[PDB]
Amino acid sequence: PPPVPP
Amino acid sequence: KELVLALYDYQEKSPREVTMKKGDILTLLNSTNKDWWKVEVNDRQGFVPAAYVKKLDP
Repeated sequence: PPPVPP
Repeated sequence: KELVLALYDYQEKSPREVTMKKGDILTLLNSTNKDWWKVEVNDRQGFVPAAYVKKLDP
């Protein structure tokens, strides 16, 4: 899975 | 209605975010933010990461 956003 | 597919599970981490499971089909509400897309499932409207969904266009 990708990173979450900030 | 424009639709998006959940590519990965996402757990809500803030008040305006929605939880989805991988495979979920959601209504797209807004895709103007690069990082967060507004979606709709059931009686819920809120945000998920743009990278976790795919637009369902032929």
